[PDB]
Amino acid sequence: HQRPELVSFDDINYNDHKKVREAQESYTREQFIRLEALKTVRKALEKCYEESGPNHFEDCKNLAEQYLDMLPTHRLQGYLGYQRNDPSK
Amino acid sequence: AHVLTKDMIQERIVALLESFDKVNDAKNITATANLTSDLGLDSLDVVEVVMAIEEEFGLEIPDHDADEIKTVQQAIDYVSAQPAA
Amino acid sequence: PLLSQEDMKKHKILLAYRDRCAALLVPLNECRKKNYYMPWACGHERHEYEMCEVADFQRRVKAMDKLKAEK
Amino acid sequence: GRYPFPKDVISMTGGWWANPSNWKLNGLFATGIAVGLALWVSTATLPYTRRREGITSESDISKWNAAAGVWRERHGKISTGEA
Amino acid sequence: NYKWNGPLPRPHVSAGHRIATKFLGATMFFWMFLRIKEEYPAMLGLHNFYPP
Amino acid sequence: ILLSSLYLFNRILAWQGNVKHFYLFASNLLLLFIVVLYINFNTFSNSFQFNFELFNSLNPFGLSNSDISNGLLFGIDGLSLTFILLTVLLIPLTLLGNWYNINFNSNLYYTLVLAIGLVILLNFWALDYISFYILFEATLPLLFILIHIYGSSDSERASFYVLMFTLSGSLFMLLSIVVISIVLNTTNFINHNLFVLSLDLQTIIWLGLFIAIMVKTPLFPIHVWLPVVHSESPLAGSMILAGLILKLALYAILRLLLPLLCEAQILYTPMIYIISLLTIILTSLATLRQIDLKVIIAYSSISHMGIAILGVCSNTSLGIYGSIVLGVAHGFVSPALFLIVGGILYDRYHIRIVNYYKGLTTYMPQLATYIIILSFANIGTPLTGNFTGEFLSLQGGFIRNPIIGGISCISVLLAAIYQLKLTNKLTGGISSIYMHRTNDVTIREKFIMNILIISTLIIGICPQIMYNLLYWTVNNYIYII
Amino acid sequence: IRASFDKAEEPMLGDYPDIDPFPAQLKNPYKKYDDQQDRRNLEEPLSVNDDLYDMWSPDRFTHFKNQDALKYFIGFLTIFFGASYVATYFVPEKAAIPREFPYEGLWKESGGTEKSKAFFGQRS
Ligand SMILES: CCCCCCCCCCCCCCCCCC(=O)OC[C@H](COP(=O)(O)OCCN)OC(=O)CCCCCCCCCCCCCCCCC
Repeated sequence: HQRPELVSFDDINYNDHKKVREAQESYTREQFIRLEALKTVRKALEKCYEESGPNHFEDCKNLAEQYLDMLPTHRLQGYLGYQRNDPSK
Repeated sequence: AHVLTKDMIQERIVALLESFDKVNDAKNITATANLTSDLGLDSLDVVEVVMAIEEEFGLEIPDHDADEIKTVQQAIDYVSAQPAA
Repeated sequence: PLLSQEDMKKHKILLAYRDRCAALLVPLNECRKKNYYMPWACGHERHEYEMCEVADFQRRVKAMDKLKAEK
Repeated sequence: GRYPFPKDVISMTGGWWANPSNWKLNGLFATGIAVGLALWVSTATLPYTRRREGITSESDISKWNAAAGVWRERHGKISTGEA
Repeated sequence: NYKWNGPLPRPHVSAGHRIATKFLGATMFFWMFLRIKEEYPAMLGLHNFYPP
Repeated sequence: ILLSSLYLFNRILAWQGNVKHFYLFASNLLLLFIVVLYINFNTFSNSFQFNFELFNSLNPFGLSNSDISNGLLFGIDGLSLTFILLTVLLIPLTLLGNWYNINFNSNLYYTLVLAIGLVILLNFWALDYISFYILFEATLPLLFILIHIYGSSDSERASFYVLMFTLSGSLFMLLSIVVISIVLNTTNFINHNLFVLSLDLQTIIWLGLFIAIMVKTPLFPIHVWLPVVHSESPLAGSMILAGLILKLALYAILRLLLPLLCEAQILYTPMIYIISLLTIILTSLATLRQIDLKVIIAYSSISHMGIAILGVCSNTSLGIYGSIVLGVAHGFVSPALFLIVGGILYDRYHIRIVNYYKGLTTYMPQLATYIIILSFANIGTPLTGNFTGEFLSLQGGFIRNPIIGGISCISVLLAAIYQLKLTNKLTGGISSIYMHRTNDVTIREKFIMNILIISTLIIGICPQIMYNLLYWTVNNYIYII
Repeated sequence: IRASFDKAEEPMLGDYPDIDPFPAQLKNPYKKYDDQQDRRNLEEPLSVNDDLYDMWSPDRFTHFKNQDALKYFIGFLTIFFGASYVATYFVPEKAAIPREFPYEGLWKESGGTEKSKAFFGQRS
């Protein structure tokens, strides 16, 4: 199981293409990990609902709220926005 | 299923005409009798008769073919010409 | 007697059935589970729940009567 | 009743009043294949069958809701309508 | 189809069809009688739930 | 090898006299070779893999092992591998679909068809703007000759359309590529997202690229050449033009436009959505009043391309995946429909007017079943790749702009209308009086149709099976801060 | 010739027969035709808009004129909806109070929170 080292756009020189490729892949892989976390929360929520029935409103409130909170922020976003823009300036 | 024969058609038409009250005579109805001449049926009466024929054999006569039948044999050959009747 | 919140949750009553009378609803549904919801069974439990609902509906009609009388 | 039809017209459905002379033998083959297929499907899909309720324990459900509350407190998360 | 423009014969209907009609109609009428007897009060509208 | 294989070609030609068996064998080997490449393709890497350079100054006739790159670059990532697989699946079928109906000067015909296929396949390998543009244009003279010599009655006008319209759009693309060349002094696709031009210059370069896209896709209102060219083309021409060549435009959007002109693309997206919605609605409605079978089938492709455009410009992963899946599924199903109308019916009756056709089910039940299946596949019945592509494209479009994508959802109905209106008349009613009974579909025709239907069904049941080549791609091009 | 859209094409023909169109559905089906189902004879001229008048075109209804049918359809909807709306006014009042629920309307059981009890919470 592979665990490539994480690289940031902010550190590298855009003329070493190996570092730029690694930074792009790092960004994409981190987004996919975030998607995995969202899927974990959603699966737990489905299990809670199916075992709670009429009292899911009480027993799954935290999971429902957290899934709805993470839905807008835990999707794929690409790397081009961050590599082509410098947030400091 | 059910299949009609030329003689069945003829017998039905003959009974039909026998039932009509405007006719001259019942005994004088032939296969080649003319309704206009022999039976003395009026202009509108032969229309009533064609309508009776179509109400009896369950078919639909157009205007152009209705007015063409003048004899009983003509009626029988027309009714035997039609597959669903 | 009004059921405990823990009891209401434990017997997994539907929300719209969680009233002052759900205490009778619990045995009725247990019998309707034992028998296969057949119409000839559960007569006593069914009737007891119906009578509790009679009382609740009567109290509400008297409430509406009082409200009408104010106007 | 019936009527003539072109004999060269070959359809997978058999065409007109298709009643092959050897249909009972062919039906025995077809029913054997049907039984084999149904039993294979019923057995192979058995491991993917489960009941809906009583598959996760109250411990897991309660602790997962607790952890989600922990997550929502680390972030600043009020509840719906809570304003 | 012997007779034309004449009175028709009594239709011939299978014994089994006559028996089945008897059973169906009898069961329907009997079931309706049973239900009317058993649910007369509630089904007609009686014992008003409002306080007197 | 090349010397020996040329000798083999020469001797086969001397003895058989027909080159087509050799071409079928070469294309089948090409498909097997691409499958072997896929076996050795690394999926856990967003870098181009099977790279090579041609016409370098140090080795003009060989491969470049030099420290200076001045030739033409080639290589593949997952996105290009997808379309390459589609291309090598389609080429042998376009050879086989004309196996018996080309009789005079057939060696030239098959040479043109195979050359066009090989040029498109190389186009998907191109790794820089100039190599891409060269292979993009090189198909035009081959298509001109093929349509002019082997097309139907109106094929002169058609050859001139297929040359002139595509040249017209390509020259504005050429302006854009020249501007990129002189402003950046680089032209390759490996690092072109590292160059950030000023927003104004971006806005200008985008226009040339998008005019070329508008003619090649095609989009409203510069679409009117495609029905003519499809209608008058011989069958292999139509199959290549609908299954492969139109996909080059979608590929061009992903490869040439989005990585380089990101900010300008954001600015221009509402205009794209206007154009695509016009394409979908107006061309779908215009199809309802067509009387030529091949024209109707051709008009269908334009609306599906509009849906794909809406997906690919949605700035969402789902939209881009849907656009690619839709492209592939259309590449399966549209060549099958062209095979039915311009290969099976046209070879039996030599006419394309809709009034002549009615009630084919009586003598040709198998062809009617194929027609029904391909029609419901073409209008996006689920479990077909067409449904997956359209559904994901509409999801992305709706997210990008809820009103515009929501209105775009009417395409389901509109496509159903024109397609089922055609098939209703083709299969139902009493056998036509104007035509005599012919053979039902042959073994070769059934083989081609079966290949295409199985492909669309396999990606319709499990679209996820493409993801191992595309999961980098669905993130490589979206622009979110 | 008859309809506006067939008339609009009149400048668009030069040396094509200006055919007066008749809906194939309305041709009498007891005449004999080379294609009985389509009610067409061989070499019969086609109107420029023939696709809107052949047998496969949408069905045409003769009993009422289109305008009068529009009147009837709108009128039916108008009278039904207006009558229902008006009837809403002359309505009896109910006799029992809508029911209520412990715990301030079971606001906790329907999710709900102390800080947000108006969003979720019954009539109590
Ligand atoms: C007239 C139109 C304009 C013409 C301009 C362009 C003309 C190009 C002429 C076609 C020649 C290109 C195809 C042959 C080049 C590939 C040869 C090769 O060996 O590729 C090198 C690449 C890496 O190889 P290497 O670094 O040596 O390591 C090998 C380790 N075992 O090895 C690989 O990774 C394999 C690469 C496979 C590439 C697939 C090519 C598919 C098409 C091949 C024939 C196309 C013919 C087109 C003819 C019409 C003209 C366009």
